[PDB]
This record gives sequence, structure tokens and C-alpha cells, in this order.
Amino acid sequence: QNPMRDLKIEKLVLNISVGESGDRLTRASKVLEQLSGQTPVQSKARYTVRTFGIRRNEKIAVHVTVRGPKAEEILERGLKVKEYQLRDRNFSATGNFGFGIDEHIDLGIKYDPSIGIFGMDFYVVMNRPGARVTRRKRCKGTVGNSHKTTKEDTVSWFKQKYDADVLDK
Amino acid sequence: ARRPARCYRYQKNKPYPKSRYNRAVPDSKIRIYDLGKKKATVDEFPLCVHLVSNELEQLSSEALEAARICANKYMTTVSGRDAFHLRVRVHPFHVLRINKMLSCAGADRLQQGMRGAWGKPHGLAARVDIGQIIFSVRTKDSNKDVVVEGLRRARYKFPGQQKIILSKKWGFTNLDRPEYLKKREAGEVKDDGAFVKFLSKKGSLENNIREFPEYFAAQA
Amino acid sequence: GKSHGYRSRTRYMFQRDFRKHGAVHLSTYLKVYKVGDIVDIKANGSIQKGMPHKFYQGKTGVVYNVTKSSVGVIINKMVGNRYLEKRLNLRVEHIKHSKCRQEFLERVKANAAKRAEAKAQGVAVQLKRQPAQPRESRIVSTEGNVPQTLAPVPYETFI
Amino acid sequence: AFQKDAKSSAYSSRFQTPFRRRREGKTDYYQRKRLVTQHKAKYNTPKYRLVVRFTNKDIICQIISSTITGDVVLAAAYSHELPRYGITHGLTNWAAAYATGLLIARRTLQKLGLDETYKGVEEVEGEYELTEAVEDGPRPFKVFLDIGLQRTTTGARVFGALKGASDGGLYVPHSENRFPGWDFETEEIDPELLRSYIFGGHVSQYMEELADDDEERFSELFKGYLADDIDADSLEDIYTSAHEAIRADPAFKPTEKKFTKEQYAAESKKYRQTKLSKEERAARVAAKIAALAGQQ
RNA sequence: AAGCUCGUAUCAGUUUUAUGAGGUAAAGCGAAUGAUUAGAGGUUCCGGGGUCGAAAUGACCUUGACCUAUUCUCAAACUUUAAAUAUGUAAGAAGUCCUUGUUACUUAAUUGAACGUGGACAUUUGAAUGAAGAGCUUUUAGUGGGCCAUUUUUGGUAAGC
RNA sequence: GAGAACAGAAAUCUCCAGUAGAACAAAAGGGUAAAAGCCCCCUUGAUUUUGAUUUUCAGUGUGAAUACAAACCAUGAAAGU
RNA sequence: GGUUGCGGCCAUAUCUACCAGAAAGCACCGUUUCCCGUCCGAUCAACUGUAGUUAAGCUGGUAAGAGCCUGACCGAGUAGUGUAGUGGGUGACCAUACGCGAAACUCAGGUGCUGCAAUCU
Repeated sequence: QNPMRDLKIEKLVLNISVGESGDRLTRASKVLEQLSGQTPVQSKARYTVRTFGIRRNEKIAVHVTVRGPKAEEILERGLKVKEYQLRDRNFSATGNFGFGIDEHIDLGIKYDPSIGIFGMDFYVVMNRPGARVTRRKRCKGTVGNSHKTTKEDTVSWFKQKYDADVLDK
Repeated sequence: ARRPARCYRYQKNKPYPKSRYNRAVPDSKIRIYDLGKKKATVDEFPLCVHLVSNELEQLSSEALEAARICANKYMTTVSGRDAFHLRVRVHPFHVLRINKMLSCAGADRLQQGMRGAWGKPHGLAARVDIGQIIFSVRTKDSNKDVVVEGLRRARYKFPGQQKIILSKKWGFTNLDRPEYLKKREAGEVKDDGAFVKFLSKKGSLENNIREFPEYFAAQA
Repeated sequence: GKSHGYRSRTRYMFQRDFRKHGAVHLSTYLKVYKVGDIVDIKANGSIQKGMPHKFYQGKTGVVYNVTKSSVGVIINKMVGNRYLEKRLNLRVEHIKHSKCRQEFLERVKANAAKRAEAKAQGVAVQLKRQPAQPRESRIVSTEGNVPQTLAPVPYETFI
Repeated sequence: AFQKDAKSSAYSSRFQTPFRRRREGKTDYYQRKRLVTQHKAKYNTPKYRLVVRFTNKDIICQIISSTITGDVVLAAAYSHELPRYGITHGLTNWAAAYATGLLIARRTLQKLGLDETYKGVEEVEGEYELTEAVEDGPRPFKVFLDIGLQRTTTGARVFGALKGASDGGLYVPHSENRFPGWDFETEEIDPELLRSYIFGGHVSQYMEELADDDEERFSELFKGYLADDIDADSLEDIYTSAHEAIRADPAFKPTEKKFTKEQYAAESKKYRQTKLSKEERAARVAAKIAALAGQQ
């Protein structure tokens, strides 16, 4: 029973939570921009904390969403940073996962002091076909519990391909 | 200084509790309601006597605390702590008011007659109907005289008429004595803390059979 | 110190029927209102335009006008020792027909048909209504229903 | 498969369910009120809506008025009945939409008695023109577009079917800024391009572009055209003749019903489950208590 | 007080029938919101404290918060529900039925809407009871400090307040 | 709630559940979910003309509000507002 | 009888969890030249019904299921209430007469019906 119960990446979300705006933020944006080929999008802080120097609507951070073979491309070159090794967690209860990296140069980008060094959060978000049902306008249904993604199925997929293990729990 | 209870005996005013509107009230003098052997199964204390009001009046938290102390002390003197479960089935929620018109001399320090006579809180009181139960005890059947005596001794510390009535029905609960017995025989009962849970014929058989295997199990 | 605004004392009135909030149903708008039709007034808090004042809640009037979105209702209002003719521009969400005169017109049709049938067959319909009359004589049989004797019960507490 | 949400008994008690078409996700009652409600001083005049819906494989254009017991259909045209006029592939595209609108217009006017007058545009060049009125005679049949939930956008097929209806003769008030060929800067229309969209110029342009760029995609796509001997030079003539025959005879010859209502009902009720009985529920309960008590 | 137009016209501090409106009394909170007594079973890497411990989302212990199902008790400014009394409308001649004119309004349309012609149904003509006449107008006096009782009810300990 | 470098009880991202437990300038109350809330686009009907109506009420005034007409505009695919 | 479109009344229709579905339809599904829209052809827009599957959505069934609906000499003619008395009672409050009359609890059953059109071994 696996005709269309095949698990595939909905998308990959690349995030950098730079803590301020100006040079650091726009440079992080450039990093994402030439990493993805897609014009990234800048998010703003949703309230004020004052321990960190962030407040409302200050253009705090950057992210971008990628899909398809470019998504799994960026994913494998970024997973090779973690050496095909995750934890028992890093995997959501719903069937997604993610991992953080430092020194993004590990994904093939020169130092280039006109950019500088940034970390990243990668989040892989998964699905089985028939997710239009939950996103389309007309007749927006749910997905049945058979066809809902799950942590176990997602881990089994990520294991049986990618040559990846779950060291460190 | 705490003017008498004849001044607040009768349900003259509407109920007036601690709210966002009326705030800044004094605490109750009765704060404990369950005492004796509270961590006791229903099967241990088959008796009950109730102290029932026979008047539509309102009682004070002070009187409730006093009656509580008196009754507990008598019960504990004779029968012991592990012998009874005194529950106070009434709660002082109605707030009482004072205008507080001064007491030295109203010639120049006038206090303004009845201008602005709305009062501030004085204390707390329970509004008690006729037939409304007060002071359940639930002992064993052989502590009957003691419980009657203790409730009758508490009875002096309230206004109005109160009656001490015997009960069937395992008196924490409803469900008369033989019916409780036949259900406990059939296995329709579980001992949850201080009060039981009863079988229903409504929920899923999953839950009913994991929670009540003895009922239709054919081994006993 | 007092407050006597338009929607004063209207809290529970213009509440909205538990589990009947929002999304007015469209038979309300498809219902047709001709001049002379009797209509009951029952405001809807969800439609803030064209509302009645709280006086006219549950009052039943007659239509004098018909407009785009509304109808004009006539009411007779007590002011002292008299009644006064009040005209209300109210939207149709606050308005419903009257099953009273509906039933009256049914009885009209039946009275006409009955009078016709009688003019054919047999005169003296007696087509008015009469109140509930006292019931006639009858015979109440035992034959299996013997009278069961009841006694007053003694006092018991069961508490 | 999940529990911690656990809709409680109180929640389920005081939950107000939406209307059924809303729960189904098929209707906007906001739009429906705004669109169905009539000026109450007309007292009886139906407000007719041209309901244009797009499934996969079919376009569904209906002329509907509203009533309490339920809406009533004056006329209804589909795309799947175009093969008797000469369209057999791409019968859910912009051009089939135009032709379906043309057909509902002509069919409606036929049965309504207003076909000799308000004959509509038979010189289709994309020039934006509504159906002006004829003095010394009736007015045209006014009918309002019901889209539903698909997004108002410039280049779309609800608008194709509208343009077809208006050309076919119906009065359908609309603006020209959602027909394709409308420029975001200069507020004017490109009716030559629009005529191309009517006559498949974009589909034909794509067939040419594949057939001289990529041939495997052209082989799997459009193979109905290859098999029916059609190529990308006479799609205009196809839709032209389809328009002409739609204008010739729109009178809705239906199917032949092929094992009629009773035979269908039998073959359905065979596989449609009976529900259950109360005694049967009691018996299954008895069986569960006996098995999960005695255990053989 | 003067009358005026009429003489069963139309009416009514009343019931019944039909149809509505209401959110008080009651009740309810193992239903929402707030208040509230008691234990019982789960629960954290994500509470505190101590133990076996160089560390381990490593092992154990008490209690608090949480959750689950129970549980005693409440609300003038809470409520799913929901009275009695009080309340609106109607109970046909200015009515119902059929055919058919006007319109500059409306309709896709002599389709609708309004007012109508013409014809048909009358004395159990469309519940009850009563109707010491019904309807209409003008003008003008005194008054514009109130008090009591039953019942509902606020303030106040209460008051011949 | 579960997940993701620095990231921690709270910073940004993703999914889940979520009948409103939020917000709607300002009291409180009502009302509102492909919304009356949040975001975006276009705008000035917050215009003109003078009348009928509802509340307060003497059935006066003011204040506010309602529903139309004759115009002119905005909006949108349009119904409509 | 099923399905689609458009609906009416708006839970007997909602929710949790399992199981089935022939035909047709719906659906997922395939690609991005053109209109169109996004950080992302995911949503939206368009093009093919071609390459594929009922996996989901969808419909129906199941559950001593939760919820909701109806009924009940079920509680209960109880609570409450209109009217009455030179009635009882220190009072608080109560009974009685002529009347109207609930909610919770309990039990039983039930779990969408239906209009217009089009189509389906």
C-alpha cells in the first residue's frame, strides 16, 4: 500500500534571526539570496523585549522558502554539514524536522568579507500528495489519519534514504 | 464592634458577593469545611445524620466556625478523629454592610445623617433555605448517639430552628442503603477518594470494561 | 446620573439566540412584503441599520410603504390617554409576516367553500366558531378497568 | 491518531455549526446575500445569476433564480456537450468557456422568445461592447455573474464565459479590465490579443513553440490533436464553426438514459449499505460483553 | 359647561381562539463566565527542595502548579433552559372570488405594484359577554406640598424613616 | 503543543489544534469569522437639494439616528455598498 | 439509488476513532509559452485530461462513543406564581381554597431531510 502514500518535501525554510537591521541584515539577505536564487523576505519583530535590543516593526530577521529539486539540493549540501546525522528529536510530532548550522561557508560559499559569517536554521517540512485539500480555497478539507504525516514515517523515510542515522539520541 | 447577628439574621437584601464590583471584603472566619476522617471510603461510614435548617434566614461565618469547633471537639473527645467525616454543606458568600455612623457625639462631627448611607463590608454570611442541609457527619452506625449529641451541641451556636434527621443513603451521597448494597454486590462501584464512581450503561464498553471488570465478569 | 439612550435596557433583548449567531439566512430576504401585510417586529442585533427602538419589539403592525431594502410599518402607540400613529422605516431582517392573519385567510377560504357546499346540499351551515362547550353525558365502563383505591400517604423524610 | 486536542463535551455542546454549504466549502453567503436579494419594491422579480463554475474536465454555466424551497434553473449549458458543435479537446479552456457562455445565452434566449432580436455579435473581434437596447421592443435579459470562490483575476475563464454570454446576446454588466489584453499602466484593452485568446492563439502558440522546441512533451500533451489529425493552424476555424453551429441550434438535445433510473437505482442499492437495527446494536453489545467477560 | 353630526354607527380597564414578543421568579453550573470545599489517578527535558551521584533530557523521594474524571457550595450587575402575572396583532363589507382597464413606476416581456370598472357570495356576515347611546369640537376653572394599606422592591441595625 | 544555530520562560521560522477563549480609538454592554478583525489596492457619499420618519417628547426645540427621492461621485467583474 | 452544480431549513447535518466504495461525477494528480500572482507555478493564474491513484478529500456504515434532536402519568402537578381569607405563627415564614405551571435528573428512540437542473453498471 504505497501508490500515493509517498512522502515528499513540501518545502525547505531557511531562516537567519539576525537581531537588528542595517548592514548585518542586508548581508544575511544576500547570503540567502544567492544560496536560494529566490528573493528572500524580511520579517519584523512582533513585540519588544529590551534585553536584546529589538522592538516592534524593526526589520529583525530574514528567511526564504524553497521547493523541489533545488530544495533537496540545498538540503543535502546542508545536511552534509551535520554529516548525515541528526537526533531522535529534531523531528516534529507531525512529521517535519530541521537542524541548525554555523559558518555557512560549509555549503560552498567563499568567506568573501563583503558578506561575513552567518548561521542558519534549516527546516524541512514534509507531506504526502493530496495537501492541496488543506490549502485550496474551495472545499478546504482535512487530511485523514492514515494520510497524515507522522514522526515515525518521516524518520523511516529519512533513514531509508539519505544514508542518515540518529546518533546522539 | 461586630454588631449582633439579629441585625443580619433575615434575608432582607439580595445576595451580594465578592465581585469585581464589590471587592475589598474581609475574609471568612470559617475556612475549613471538611474535617474528621475525610480520606475514607464510602463503605466505612454507612450512617449519616444531617443538621437541617427549618427557617429561611442567613447564618454567619462566625457561627459556622463556632459550631464546627464545638462539634469536632465533642466528636474527637468521645469517638476519635478516625471515626467521623464532618462536612459543612453551606458557604458564607453574602457580604454584610455597615453605615458606621460615628459614636462619640454628632453635633459638629455630623456624619451627614443618611446622606451617602451605602455601607461598606462588615462580614460574610450564608443564606439558608428551609430544608437546607448543614453539617453532615457520616460515621459508622454505632456512633449514632455521639453524632446526634455533637450536632445538637453545635445547634446552640446558630439562630433559629435546626433539626437532626437520620438518613439512609450512605450520607455523603444519594442512593439509599439497600441500593448501594446491591450495586456494591454487582460490582457497579469504584472507590475514588472519599466518594465513589458508579457504572453507567451509556459509555463505550472499552472504558466500562477496563473500569468495571467485576460487573459482568462471570468468575464471581 | 441617569442614562436613557436609544439602546438602553436592550442587553438581553438584542442578544442573538444561543447557537444562532451570525450568517442571516436568505429566506429572510426572499420573503415578499406587500402594502397592507401584517408584520411582527423582532429586531436582530447583527444588523445595526434599520432597527426599531426597543418599544416596537414584539409589536405587530401593518405595512404602509415598500422600499429597496426596507419596509414602512405603522404602529399604534399609547401616549397618555390615546393612541398615536407611528411610522417605522425598518429593514426586513427585523420583520416577519403574521401567521395569525395567515390562518384567518385559511378560515376565510374554508367558510366560502362551506357556504357553497351548503347552498348546494343543505342550508344553515352554522359557520361561526363557538367556544369549547361543556361535554355531554357518557358511560364509563369497568370491563377490565376496576377502580383502584388510593389513600393519602404518611409523612417521610428520605433525606 | 491524536488525542490531546480532545474536543470536550462542553465545547461540542456550545459549538455552533456553520451552514452546510459553508462546511462543504462551496458557498460564500456574503456574496449570495449581496447578489440574490432583490429590491423589495419589485416584489416578485427574480434576479437571475449566471453561475459559472469550473471543475476539472468540465465548465458549468447555469442561469439560476432563487426561491425559498430552493434555487430554480432557467437554463444550463455545459462544456461536455460541445462535441456536437465541434470541440473535442481542451473543453475546459478559455475558448470553450467563451463558447459555453455563447451557448447558454443563445439557448436561454431561444426558449425565452428573444432570439430574433438581440442576436448578438457574430463579428467577434474582441471589441468591448455590452448589449445595447432595442427601442420599439423589449429590453435584453439581464443576468449577473456568479463566480463563487475563484479569484477575480485578469486573464480568467469566468470572464471568458461572460464575454461569450454578452456576445451571445445576454445583458451582463461588466467592465473590461479582467479580459486578457488589459495593461496595468495604460487603461485600455488589446482586442486583437483577446480575439486570439478566444480562438486559442495562446494554445496554438504553445503547440507551435513545443513542436519546434521540445517534442516529447508535445507528444504526450496534445496527442488528441495528433490522433484527430488536428494541428495548430485551424483551431481558429474549429472554434469559428463551433460558434456558428451554437448560434444555429442551441436547443439542448440530451442523452438517451441507457438503463434508466430504476436500473441505476438497483445497481446502486446493491452496494449501498443498509444502516443497522436497534436489536442488532443490542445483539452486538451482548456479544462484546460476553466475549470480553467470559473469554470462551 | 356649551353643545354639534348621527342613531347600531362604531365600541370595551373583560374572556376565548389563533399567532407573536419578553429573560423576572424558579432552576443550573459533573454546561460557558466569575466564586468555591475535598480528596483520587496521570503528568514534564519545561518548578522548588533532598537522596544514590565527578557528569549523564542518568535512578529514587516530598510538596507545589497542570491535566483527567469525580465532589460540597454560590452569583443584583453569570447563564444553556425558563414560567405565572402583565403585553402586541387578528377574529372579514374599507371583506373573499373571477374577468378586465390606467401608469410617466417596475419588469426580458400588457410580467408585476397601486388604484379601479364589471360581475358573484348577506342576514347564524364569519368567536364570547356587555353596550344607562356612538363619534366630534370649542372654551374655561381648580390642581401641579400628598398620605395610608396589601403585594413586589432599594437604602438603612431599624424607624409612625 | 511539538520541532529548528547562537536562542535562554520570553526574539524569528515551520506544522498542529484552536466557536473566538482575540481585536474592532476611548466606559460598559450588544454585535461580528472566506468577518465588522489583520494586510493590501483604489478612494473622498465626512458632497449637494430640501422633505418624511424614530428617540428624548408637549408628541415642541436641540442632539443623534433611520428609510427613500432628485443629482453627482467612489468602489468593484458585477450584484450591490 | 449514487454523483455534480446551484440551493432551502442550518448539528437527526457537528466531533473522536476504525471500515468500505462497482459505474459515472467530484477529486488528487501532470507541465509553466501566454493572461496572472507569489520569497516560493505551494495558494492563485493558465495549459493538458495527457502520465498516474482512490492514497487522501468526498459519500456511506460502524461505536452499550461525546454532542445535538424528539417524546415521556420520568421527576412533577414538585419548585415558582395570579387570586382569597378578622387563616396559623412572637416573628421568620407556612398551610389551605379557585387557578396557571417549569428546569435539572431519569428513561426511550433517532443521527439530516429536501427543491431545481444535469449525468451514471
